[PDB]
Parts: sequence; structure tokens; C-alpha cells
Amino acid sequence: LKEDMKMTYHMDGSVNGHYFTIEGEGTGNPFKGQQTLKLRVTKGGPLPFAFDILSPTFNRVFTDYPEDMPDYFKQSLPEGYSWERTMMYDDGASATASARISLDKNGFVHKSTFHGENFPANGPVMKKKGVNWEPSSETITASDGILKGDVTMFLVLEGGQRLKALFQTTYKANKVVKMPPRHKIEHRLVRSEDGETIQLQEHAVAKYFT
Repeated sequence: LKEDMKMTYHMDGSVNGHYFTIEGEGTGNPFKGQQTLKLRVTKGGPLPFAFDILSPTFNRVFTDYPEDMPDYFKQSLPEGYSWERTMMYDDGASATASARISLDKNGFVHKSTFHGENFPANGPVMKKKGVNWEPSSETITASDGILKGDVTMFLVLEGGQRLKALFQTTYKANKVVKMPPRHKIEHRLVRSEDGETIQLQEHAVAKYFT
């Protein structure tokens, strides 16, 4: 595990019954909690929905942890960890996702799935009006060898509105590691697109409360 890591991605997903596959590569500094991803829709493109609902699916190894706080995700290496997530939007839409994070010769291997339903056909998600997620603060809590994350998310939309969603995640290392206290992770995730690709950049930093 070094300062200059590489990643690969594969997602099989669907939204409102429209199925798609996404693949890509990434680079990042896991110790500074920084990563940059380059993704392509390899099947089912172009996506008839705002890519932002998928972007948090695309790795808490890339979190800047204080030196004296147990780092659940870096401890999980080389075997890695997996997670499962529910996402409940304020308009009644809902989605689930899961991913497995592992390592090979090249670096991190990220395999994920995504299932979303009941996004209003004429709402901002299905009309591709997302801009970016607001910076967020996810509360991490520990119990029985696993972590649970809670974060209220706000998707910035065109025209100055925001769409709220509640994210809940269970992170599983699948081997015994030293467990951290209750803490928070501050995220900043931004997206850029060019017709052929999607770029994601996340900066994530873990902090103690107060």
C-alpha cells in the first residue's frame, strides 16, 4: 500500500428498469484520502438519468485517517472489505448498492452493483438536472466488528434546488481488525463529463467528534 495507488472498476446496475455496465480506472493517494477516477458506460449508454446517483458507489481505503485512530479499511488489507448501502430520496425514490474492494497486481479491484427504482420520470434525476453532491459529513459507528455509516446527502440541481437523500452503509472487513471509536468522515465528491467519459474526484478525511 503506497502513496500512488491504481484502481479498476466494474459496475452492473439498473435505474427504473434500465440496465447498464460501467468500467473505468483510477489513481489516488489513500493516505491523503484523494482519488481521481475515469469511467465509461460500456453497456446501456447513454444513461437517461443523472450520473450523480451512482457516483458514491464508485472505497474508504482512500480516507485520510489520523495517525492514532484505528483505520478499519486500511487494516482490512490485503484481503479488503465489502459494503452494502441503502439510499432513500425525499421524492420516494430508493436505491441499493454493494461493492467489494480487493487487490491484485495492478492495485485495487472495485466490483459493485446498483439497483434504483421509482425515480419520478419527470423529476430532476431522470431529466439529468444534477450538478454535484454537496460536501457531506458521514457519522461512522462501530459494533460487533463492523462499521455503520449514516450521512444525509444533498444533490445540487440546476436552478438552485437541492434533492435530499439518506444514505446508510454497513462496512464489513471480513477479518478481525482493531475497531475505531465513533467518528466522522467529511467527503467532497465532484463530477465532470465530456460525452465519452465521467471523471470523479473525492477527498475524504476522518475526524474525531468535537
